[PDB]
Amino acid sequence: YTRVVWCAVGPEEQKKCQQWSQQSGQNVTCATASTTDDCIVLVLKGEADALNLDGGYIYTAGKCGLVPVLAENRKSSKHSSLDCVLRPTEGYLAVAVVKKANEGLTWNSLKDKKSCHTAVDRTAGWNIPMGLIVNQTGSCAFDEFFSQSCAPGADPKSRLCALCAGDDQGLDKCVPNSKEKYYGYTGAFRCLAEDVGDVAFVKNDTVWENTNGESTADWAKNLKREDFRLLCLDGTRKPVTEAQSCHLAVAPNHAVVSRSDRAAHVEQVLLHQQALFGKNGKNCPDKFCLFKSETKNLLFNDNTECLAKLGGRPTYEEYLGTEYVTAIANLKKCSLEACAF
Ligand SMILES: *[C@@H]1O[C@H](CO)[C@@H](O[C@@H]2O[C@H](CO)[C@@H](O[C@H]3O[C@H](CO)[C@@H](O[C@@H]4O[C@H](CO)[C@@H](O[C@H]5O[C@H](CO)[C@@H](O[C@@H]6O[C@H](CO)[C@@H](O)[C@H](O)[C@@H]6O)[C@H](O)[C@@H]5O)[C@H](O)[C@@H]4O)[C@H](O)[C@@H]3O)[C@H](O)[C@H]2NC(C)=O)[C@H](O)[C@H]1NC(C)=O
Ligand SMILES: *[C@@H]1O[C@H](CO)[C@@H](O[C@@H]2O[C@H](CO)[C@@H](O[C@@H]3O[C@H](CO[C@@H]4O[C@H](CO)[C@@H](O)[C@H](O)[C@@H]4O)[C@@H](O[C@H]4O[C@H](CO)[C@@H](O)[C@H](O)[C@@H]4O)[C@H](O)[C@@H]3O)[C@H](O)[C@H]2NC(C)=O)[C@H](O)[C@H]1NC(C)=O
Ligand SMILES: *[C@@H]1O[C@H](CO)[C@@H](O[C@@H]2O[C@H](CO)[C@@H](O)[C@H](O)[C@H]2NC(C)=O)[C@H](O)[C@H]1NC(C)=O
Ligand SMILES: C[C@@H]1O[C@@H](O)[C@H](O)[C@H](O)[C@H]1O
Ligand SMILES: [Fe+3]
Ligand SMILES: [Zn+2]
Ligand SMILES: [Zn+2]
Repeated sequence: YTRVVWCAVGPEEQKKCQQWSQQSGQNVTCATASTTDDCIVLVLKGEADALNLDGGYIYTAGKCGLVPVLAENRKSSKHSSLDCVLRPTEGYLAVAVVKKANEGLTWNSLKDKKSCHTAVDRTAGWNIPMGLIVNQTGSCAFDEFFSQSCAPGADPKSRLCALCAGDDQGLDKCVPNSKEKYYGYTGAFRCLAEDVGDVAFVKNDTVWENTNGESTADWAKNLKREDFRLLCLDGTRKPVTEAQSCHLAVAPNHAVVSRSDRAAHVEQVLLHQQALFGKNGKNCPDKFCLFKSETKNLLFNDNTECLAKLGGRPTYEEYLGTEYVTAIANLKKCSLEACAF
């Protein structure tokens, strides 16, 4: 009744979820699926209650009647007066990132280069950059723009998966879960850093979190911010310090979603879980921390300070905003109102 079933995507989220479940005295239990879409289907059936979604997936889920419940909020320099839970969310910066050493690569010379995407259907990794590229090219053949990519969730035999690596054993090439080596923000940035691709479509925060000693992960140990450049829409290249003047869009924060009839109960439970396991929680450093997973963004983004109440009790369309929503609608007309399942 007052027990919430979390949906985990893939085996590593399942493991973190199992630890959370144990620590919460089974106030939270876990269902697992191989993809985010499969998790949304579990929620629709009533077999799971909730999961934290990227903006692009909130759009999929919303068309099926799921609703935003609480949003990730990270640290801000403005609005510092208000408590984290009550503070408005700011949104993250979607950016395109290249190596400094790859000279003369600009936004206007991306055609036939190698790209690294978080996953198909995601905001910074897919919807924003491909929407821009479709508009600019006047063509829906975005699968022929780049010579080779890693875009988890695309056909494994296509060029959109050519650069994906799969797991330790080479299995699960291009699956949109953290088994794929180049999945997610961190995976797409790794694909760039290892020089598999020429450009990575990620958010501003990923670059900072994985450079200048901020990670310690073996591939990121020695990465320096100065070795990277952002691509701006005016054809220039800028240091990573200038993302406020050199980004592709501001994205709505990742948010917990649930079935409408469950929303109120999911919200109550999660507010109490973060008091126990969130940033300054009673049990975090000691027993368990909800918002940590060694740079791997499992369940929630590691930079999350708290989950925030929404206010204006927004629908999915209001939460995402009219800007972003019409961008996805236009791109989706390349690949009609209804749930996708
Ligand atoms: C791209 O992504 C990166 C990564 O996410 C991001 O950089 C991070 O941004 C955070 C800032 O928003 C960084 O700050 C945090 O970490 C520092 C560690 O050094 C901590 O140190 C202090 O924290 C205190 C308390 O919060 C700060 O004091 C606050 O209060 C004062 C009141 O006087 C205010 O200062 C003012 O700030 C304004 C606006 O910036 C400035 O113009 C004024 O001149 C004035 O000085 C302000 O409210 C302060 O926050 C104190 O100043 C220190 O910050 C904190 O805990 C802090 O929260 C975080 O470290 C960054 N991460 C990393 C890894 O580098 C980028 O911002 C992002 N870029 C874009 C464009 O979004
Ligand atoms: C790829 O290209 C496509 C096609 O161009 C883009 O889709 C278009 O995006 C436009 C920008 O979002 C969009 O423009 C319209 O803008 C109006 C006005 O926006 C207003 O903002 C005001 C803030 O000052 C605010 O006061 C207003 O309330 C309002 O929000 C929006 O309203 C119009 O629509 C009404 C339709 O009946 C009309 O009555 C009214 O007078 C306005 O004209 C409107 O919703 C819309 O956002 C445009 O509609 C989109 N075009 C098409 C054909 O769909 C994508 O964004 C591009 N992709 C990317 C990633 O950039
Ligand atoms: C699991 O959830 C329960 C229910 O919310 C928590 O126990 C409740 O504690 C509150 C006050 O803190 C009481 O008002 C309720 O009576 C309790 N519920 C019942 C029926 O036991 C409990 O703290 C949670 N446990 C953990 C570790 O998260
Ligand atoms: C936290 C939440 O975030 C967005 O939905 C809006 O900016 C809104 O104003 C705020 O309440
Ligand atoms: Fe995202
Ligand atoms: Zn902007
Ligand atoms: Zn409303």
